[PDB]
Amino acid sequence: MALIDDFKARFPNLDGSLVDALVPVYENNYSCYYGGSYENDCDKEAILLLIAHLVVTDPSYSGDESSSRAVASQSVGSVSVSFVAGSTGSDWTNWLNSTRYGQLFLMVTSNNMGPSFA
Amino acid sequence: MALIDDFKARFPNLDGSLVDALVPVYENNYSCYYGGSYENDCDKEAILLLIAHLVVTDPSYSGDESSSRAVASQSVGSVSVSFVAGSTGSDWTNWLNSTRYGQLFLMVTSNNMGPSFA
Amino acid sequence: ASTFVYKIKGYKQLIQAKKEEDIIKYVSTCEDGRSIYGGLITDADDEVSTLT
Amino acid sequence: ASTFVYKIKGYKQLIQAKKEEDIIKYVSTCEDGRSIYGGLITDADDEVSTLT
Amino acid sequence: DVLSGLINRRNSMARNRVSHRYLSDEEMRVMYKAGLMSKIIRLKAGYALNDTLKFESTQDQEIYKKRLSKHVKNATKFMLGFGRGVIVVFKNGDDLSKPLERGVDPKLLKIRVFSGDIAKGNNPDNDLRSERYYKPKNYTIKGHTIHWTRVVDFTYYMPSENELPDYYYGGMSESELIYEQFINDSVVQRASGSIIEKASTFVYKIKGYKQLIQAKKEEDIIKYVSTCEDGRSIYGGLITDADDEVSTLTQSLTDLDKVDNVTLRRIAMVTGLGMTVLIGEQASGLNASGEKERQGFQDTI
Amino acid sequence: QSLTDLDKVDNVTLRRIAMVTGLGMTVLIGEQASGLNASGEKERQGFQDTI
Amino acid sequence: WTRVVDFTYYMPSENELPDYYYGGMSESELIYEQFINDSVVQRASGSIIEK
Amino acid sequence: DVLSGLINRRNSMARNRVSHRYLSDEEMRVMYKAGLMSKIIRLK
Amino acid sequence: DVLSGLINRRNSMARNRVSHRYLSDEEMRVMYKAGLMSKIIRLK
Repeated sequence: MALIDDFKARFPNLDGSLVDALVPVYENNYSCYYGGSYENDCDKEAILLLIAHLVVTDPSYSGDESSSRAVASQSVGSVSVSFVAGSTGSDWTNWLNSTRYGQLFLMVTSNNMGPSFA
Repeated sequence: MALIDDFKARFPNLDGSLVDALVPVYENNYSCYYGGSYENDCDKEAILLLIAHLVVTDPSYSGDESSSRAVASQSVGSVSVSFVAGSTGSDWTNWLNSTRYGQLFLMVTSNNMGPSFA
Repeated sequence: ASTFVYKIKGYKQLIQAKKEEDIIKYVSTCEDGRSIYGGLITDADDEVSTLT
Repeated sequence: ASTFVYKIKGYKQLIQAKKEEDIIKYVSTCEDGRSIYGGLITDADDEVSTLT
Repeated sequence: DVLSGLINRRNSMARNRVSHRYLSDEEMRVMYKAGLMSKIIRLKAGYALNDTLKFESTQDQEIYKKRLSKHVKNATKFMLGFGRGVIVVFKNGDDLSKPLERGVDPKLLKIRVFSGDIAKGNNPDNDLRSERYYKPKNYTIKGHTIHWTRVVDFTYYMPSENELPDYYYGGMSESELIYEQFINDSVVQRASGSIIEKASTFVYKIKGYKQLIQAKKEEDIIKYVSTCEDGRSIYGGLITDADDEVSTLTQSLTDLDKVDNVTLRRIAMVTGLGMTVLIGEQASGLNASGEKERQGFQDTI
Repeated sequence: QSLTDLDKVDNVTLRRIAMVTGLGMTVLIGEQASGLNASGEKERQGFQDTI
Repeated sequence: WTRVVDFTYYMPSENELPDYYYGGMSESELIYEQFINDSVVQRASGSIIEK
Repeated sequence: DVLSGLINRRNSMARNRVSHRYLSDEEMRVMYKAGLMSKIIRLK
Repeated sequence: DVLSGLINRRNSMARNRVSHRYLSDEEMRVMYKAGLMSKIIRLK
């Protein structure tokens, strides 16, 4: 399969070598972040979005050893915003709302929700 | 079908090449963001609005790697507003309220609401 | 003797925008089968109640 | 006489995005077996209730 | 009892007018098979014919009994089941036309019995001359046809003449009398069985299962619950979380007995059998011997 | 958790079986001593009509 | 035919007699609504106490 | 008694078909020892 | 009475098979002393 190649096209803006030396890492273990299958074409989009998330917020990429979760109110100099709250109290959603790519990941997959096994 | 062409007319203001190199991507997988059909003419408007949302907030377009969700109170310099709250605690609504095109998407489709399968 | 009630958020607006055709249709299909055997599906902001 | 109710958060949106096919399927499979023997699995924000 | 408001319109008086269902022949067939009315038809027919026949012909005592008194019982069952029981008699030679009663057939004849399903009535003379609008003049039992005086008709409770053809000239199945009932009781009963399996459902309101399904990596939590449910008993306490919440929901037919009561009361009425028989406490006062117990409903019979 | 109406449904189901089979309710419950017996004086009369 | 003696129970209408293959009706067919229901009542009855 | 919904499928009618256990000989042995049926067998 | 779910497995049918205890002779001794069966044995 061509995950490294399919990834490069779907996100032409990340970087070159930096994404080339990290995707072969998260490719190894995405299968136990998101239990999807790389067929079912738009599930493939979900995998790419997650892999993209795992590479944009990997410290070997942005040099950000600290964590990375969603911002509820950011203020810079003389410009300030307060994002309307949503689905608070869940690190998983907060972690992926840290970057745009993760935000899509909740939400290509936001339709799989439901109860099970009663 | 002419999604790329129907899109260009309905939103003559986005960009040229930038929308030309991204719509052929989100065209692939909009069908599992919004389960509508491209017939039922004003449902077609819903698809375009969503596709437009997915392209305006795609990082390859605005260069905004961070997420993009609705602002509840923004302050810039000496001008400040606080938007009256609405339908808080839902990332889906917040995500699409980030841009105008998404705001329409909730709302061309806000009439489909109801319970089912009792 | 007892009336099922779909206190539904937003039905304020749907009637007000007079595009309330679909929500009635879904409820009509939903009521067409509301039984011991199939559980309702409604929303957190929704509230189903019964009045006697 | 009694209707099981899945007050489910986000089903607001799933119908609204008309991609509500999967949640109905899971509930249909879930109701296909809801018994004394298998406990429901739902969410903190979820709320299962029963109306008589 | 009507004034000063809109009460006039919404009461049970004008909010609904009366109408009666005409259950089809195929539906009439099904109820004959169904267990409930199967006893209804069997009970009422037996209570009518079981050693209750005064014979004024002691000589050749009850030659009726050993030959066709059993044919009639299946036929009078077909009365109640379909509204039309039929006995067909003809000589050794099949004939469309009338039996030669110039010399009345001296037991050189065969016997048939037919349900109202395959049997039916066809031809009424609208004139008042021979047999009024009631009595047919010739009707088909099958592909064949049988003369009127050939055939003996077990006709049940008949409606008004203006609509007699809709029952095809004779009787009314008890089903048509209790179609309101058998459907209702069946509804009572089918729901009765399925309520217990859902009488109480254990619920794992689990925080984060929002996401686990959403990330479709929800395989492990189902496995743990399946192992956990495989042993949830009085003997081992659950282990869950502060943010978790285990609860139990009960659903049950709150008025199962009341509705099952109302439905059974009416069937006792319309069929004429007592309430005790439908409940099944036949020992009390509804029995065979007519001293006092068969007197319980002998008037209906 | 417990079957809140176990007796009611078990009641309804047993009532019908007494009907359709023709045997009394007492036999299904198992209180055969009361009035459903062998000797036909009065007890077998309980359902002898069905037989 | 004249060799064999047939113990035929309650028979349905002729239009469907072949579906029972020419004779009678098991009590089960009369109470299949019942035996399933009671069994459901009872199987659930045993397992409710342990939970 | 079946129409206009999915009631047709989830009722006790079709949700389960009938089947009977064949308890093994060794299990047949154990109940002969067990107190309850011991009186059953003895009484009858 | 078994279909369409995992009801088949968790009911009292298959969740437990039958077995009978063999109380030892020393335990058999103790109950002979115990008050309850002491009347049982004496009465019968």
